[PDB]
Amino acid sequence: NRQRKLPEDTLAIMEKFILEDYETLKQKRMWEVHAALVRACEEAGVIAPSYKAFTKEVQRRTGYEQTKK
DNA sequence: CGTTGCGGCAAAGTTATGGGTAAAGTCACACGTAGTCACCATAATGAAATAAGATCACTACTGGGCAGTACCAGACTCGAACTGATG
Repeated sequence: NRQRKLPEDTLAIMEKFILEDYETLKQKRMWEVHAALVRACEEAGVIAPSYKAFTKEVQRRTGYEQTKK
């Protein structure tokens, strides 16, 4: 079952937050960025992904680009 | 007719994949990361020096005029004397 179980708006928001609040010149930890994402999701009325989902997708962005950013 | 092998049908069984939730791990807080030669071109004087220029001193060459001399008359001026009118 490769179908994504999260709603599309939840994806888009979490993509945006991983892009613009984690890979940034601050070296923020994953817990704080997840908390900010959850706060934004609760403002937007969408489903907030769990912390394990955040860590797993962050683990999908590893390599050169993230280490450089 | 009965038996036997074969094949369709539809649960049922097995892997796989992307989610959530408690719970075992993981690791930094322990004063500390910035810090230091090496590098060769450009401005930038200040000195070193210029290359020509400026003036002195001497040597030789060549224009060339001034104080003084001299004659041949022409012409005005006037001693000295002559001579005529006169009161």
